[PDB]
Amino acid sequence: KNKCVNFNFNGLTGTGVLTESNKKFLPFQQFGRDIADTTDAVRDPQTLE
Amino acid sequence: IANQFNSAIGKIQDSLSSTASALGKLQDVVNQNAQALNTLVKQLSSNFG
Ligand SMILES: *[C@@H]1O[C@H](CO)[C@@H](O[C@@H]2O[C@H](CO)[C@@H](O)[C@H](O)[C@H]2NC(C)=O)[C@H](O)[C@H]1NC(C)=O
Repeated sequence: KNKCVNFNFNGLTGTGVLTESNKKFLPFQQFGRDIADTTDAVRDPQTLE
Repeated sequence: IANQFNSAIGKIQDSLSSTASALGKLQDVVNQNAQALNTLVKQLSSNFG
C-alpha cells in the first residue's frame, strides 16, 4: 500500500499507488471505473476488501 | 448628481446578488472549457474498432 507499483489483479495489470477504499462494491462487482473508462478500484481476490 | 450615482451603484448590488444572468458571458467560457476537457477525457473510452 501507499507506494507506486506494477500491480496485477487477476490479469488487470497496471501502474499505480494502491490504497484502502471507503467505496462499497456489490458482491457481483470486482472492479470500478473512471469517467474515462480506466480501472479505478478493485476488490482483492484473497482478502475481501 | 452624487445621489444619482450612489443610487445607481446601489442597484448594481441588487442586480449582482439576485442572479448569475449578467455574468453568463464568463460562465459560458469556463463551461466550454470544462465541456471540452470532459469530452477529451470521455474519448479515452472510445474503442475505435
Ligand atoms: C430631476 O429628477 C430628480 C430625480 O432623478 C428629481 O429629484 C427628486 O426630487 C424630489 C422632490 O421634487 C425628491 O422627493 C426626490 O427624493 C429627488 N430624488 C433625488 C435622487 O434626489 C429632481 O427634483 C428633478 N429636477 C428637476 C429640475 O426637474
